[PDB]
Amino acid sequence: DGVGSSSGNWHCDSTWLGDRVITTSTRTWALPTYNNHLYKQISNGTSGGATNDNTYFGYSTPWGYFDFNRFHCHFSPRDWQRLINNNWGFRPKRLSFKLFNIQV
Amino acid sequence: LMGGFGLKHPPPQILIKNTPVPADPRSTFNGDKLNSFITQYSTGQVSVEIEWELQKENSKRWNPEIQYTSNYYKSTSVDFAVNTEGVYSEPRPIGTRYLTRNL
Repeated sequence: DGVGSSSGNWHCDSTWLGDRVITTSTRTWALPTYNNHLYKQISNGTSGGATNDNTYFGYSTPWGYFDFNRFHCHFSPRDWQRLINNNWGFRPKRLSFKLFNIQV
Repeated sequence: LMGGFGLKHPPPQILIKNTPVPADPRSTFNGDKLNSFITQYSTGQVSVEIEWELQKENSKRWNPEIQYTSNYYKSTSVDFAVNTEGVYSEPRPIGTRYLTRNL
């Protein structure tokens, strides 16, 4: 696996087998540099126009994170229709995650 | 042409009849056929069971389909149920064609 070979393939599909369904999604992402590689103290307080309810103290990092935690990530509108018209319930079982074809 | 499955050998037709029971005849022989019978009728139960083969839909369409559904709004009676008098009715004809396929 060098610079001239791809490290993965595009998988977007859904498979309905009996009592289970498997969804798979592929997307393209872009990751910037955040903060200029720095950790930074952040805060908000009542000294400004902020009311006491909105105050906070924390940190922003130079890191990104992945979020797949919405349903439209995993279901097409037609797949969601098959689910809700035919079934009394559903729950998640297991997941797989891949990150591939990286270029800097 | 009314729609359906054409069959060279369709399900066979089933014939049923009450057997005639003669009323008391004369005590001296006559050769004419007997025209006098006891009045009868019969009742019972009938069962029929059909196995159907299904063709599953396999489609990459992104957007949702058209479906047959029941009306959401309030109503004086339920569709496909009995009324106050005990009469069962069918409100509308229902066809078979909702899902789509490429031509």
